[PDB]
Amino acid sequence: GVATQLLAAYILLFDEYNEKKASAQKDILIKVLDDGITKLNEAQKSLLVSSQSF
Amino acid sequence: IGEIKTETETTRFYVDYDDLMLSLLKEAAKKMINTCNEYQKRH
Repeated sequence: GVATQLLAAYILLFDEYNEKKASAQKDILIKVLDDGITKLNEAQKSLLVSSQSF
Repeated sequence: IGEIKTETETTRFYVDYDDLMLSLLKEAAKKMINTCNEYQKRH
């Protein structure tokens, strides 16, 4: 839910090249992707342990 | 709860544009206000 709105904001605000919010945008993208990948990997491993439990 | 958390984190990352006049940020704040109003009205 957060990811899809952040990326839409990226497409909308950077249709063109604004140089001012260029540097902040890379930080935002790095932060959200480094969060989400960790989230997904932990969820998959938890689901695997839950599957093995039976 | 997670529905509110979504808009919360969304506005949190909308902070880091270093713009207090961003219409995206203002509108997301308007969204969160009405979200909190509808949650509190349920209680």
